[PDB]
Amino acid sequence: HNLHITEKLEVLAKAYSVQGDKWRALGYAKAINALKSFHKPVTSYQEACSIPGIGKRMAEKIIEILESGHLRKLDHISESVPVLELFSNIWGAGTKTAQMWYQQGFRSLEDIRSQASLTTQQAIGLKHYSDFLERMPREEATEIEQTVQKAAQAFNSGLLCVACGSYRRGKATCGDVDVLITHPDGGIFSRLLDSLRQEGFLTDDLVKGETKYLGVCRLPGPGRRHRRLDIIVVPYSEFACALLYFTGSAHFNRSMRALAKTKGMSLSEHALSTAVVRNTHGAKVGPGRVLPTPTEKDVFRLLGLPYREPAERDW
DNA sequence: CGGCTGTACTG
DNA sequence: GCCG
DNA sequence: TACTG
DNA sequence: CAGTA
Ligand SMILES: Nc1ncnc2c1ncn2[C@H]1C[C@H](O)[C@@H](COP(=O)(O)CP(=O)(O)OP(=O)(O)O)O1
Ligand SMILES: [Cl-]
Ligand SMILES: [Mg+2]
Ligand SMILES: [Mn+2]
Ligand code: NA
Ligand code: NA
Repeated sequence: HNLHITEKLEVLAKAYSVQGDKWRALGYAKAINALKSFHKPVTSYQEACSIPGIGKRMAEKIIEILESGHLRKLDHISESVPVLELFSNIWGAGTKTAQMWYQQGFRSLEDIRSQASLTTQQAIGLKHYSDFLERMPREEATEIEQTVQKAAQAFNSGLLCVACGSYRRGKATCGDVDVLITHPDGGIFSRLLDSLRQEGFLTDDLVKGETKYLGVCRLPGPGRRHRRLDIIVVPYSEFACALLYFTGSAHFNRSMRALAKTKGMSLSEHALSTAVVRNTHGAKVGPGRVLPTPTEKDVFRLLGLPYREPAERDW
């Protein structure tokens, strides 16, 4: 962690991101990670250009920060940016929505609350604005997972319940709880949610689909905060690909999916497929065929990769 | 030049 | 923004 | 119980 | 969270 040139660069990345330049923001993201994991502080332009993810433009910015301790770009960042960031931290509102609100003269959450027309998701996002920005301690994630497990167990179906996401990767704090539920390959979802809602445990629903639920829960007692809860239900046949997907991290999933693509394969939460047919844009023409993947290890093996424990997937 | 993951949900 |  | 899928 | 040992 030997490079606080990244603190200035992170400012630019978020600015680009909220203003909608997604790929330039991606470029900075990668450059920032590269510098974060570099063993030593970077003193050199040729040393800088040695790092994958750091090109001439990035290198020029490294040299400028070393020379002046400042970044000329940061000073010229649009004054709309802090407001765009405030708005896009509302769950359900992204860059397009934040920009529209800003164009329309909104400047604070008070403005949004009184004059803005919110979708149902954004209204819930706004009501829990601060809570959605907080991470919980690992132990509280445990209690939430166990609450879902007990509800699932009570149906005496074949339900298996596993906590994924950052929890399964062993993190000390969690932004939400991501729970995977599997049923024998042979309405279960809706009954379960009804159980959790009857207990007073589920307090708001953001998304309810056939495959995924995203919502808000709160444990009993004083000093409790509303916490985000994601639940996915998949057939047992898809277990390993679903566990791999939901375990992440997002960056890890993207790298592994990118590798699969170079191999003429495709990886999603449903399956690993081979002999996939893609056009000149890398867009899928035809689906190829599904490879058997009984465990996570099989996916790595079929990709020609060494296994990584969830702890080693946090990227 | 042009990709940078691949899916689900909403209205 | 970077890189193939 | 400690771990996998 | 059911199964494995
Ligand atoms: N953009 C993306 N592309 C592909 N896969 C993605 C993804 N975003 C999330 N995922 C997958 C992996 C996450 O670990 C998992 C949960 O996504 P998440 O939004 O809960 C982030 P997590 O890794 O759990 O950390 P935390 O902040 O919640 O504590 O879903
Ligand atoms: Cl997916
Ligand atoms: Mg999570
Ligand atoms: Mn989540
Ligand atoms: Na480089
Ligand atoms: Na948002």
